[PDB]
Amino acid sequence: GPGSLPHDRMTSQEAACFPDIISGPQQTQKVFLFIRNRTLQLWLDNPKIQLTFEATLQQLEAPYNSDTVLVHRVHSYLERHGLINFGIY
Repeated sequence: GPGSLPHDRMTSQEAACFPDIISGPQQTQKVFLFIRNRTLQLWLDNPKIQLTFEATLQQLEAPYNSDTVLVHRVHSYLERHGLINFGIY
């Protein structure tokens, strides 16, 4: 339901892949959440073509585009778990 993937809280599936983030300072949790939310919004605005890591990074404003390792992790997590890029190859 509405609680499953809220904009303002990390989930347990995310916790398994980001234990360092969910355990850590709140402001870095907010960075994670912004990246996740924007990546999903980019995908769902155009779910008929592949959303790549590079395209995501180019569409994130500063300062979110600065931590390229974190953006890559979020994008990889979302794609590997099927939340982006289903059916578009």
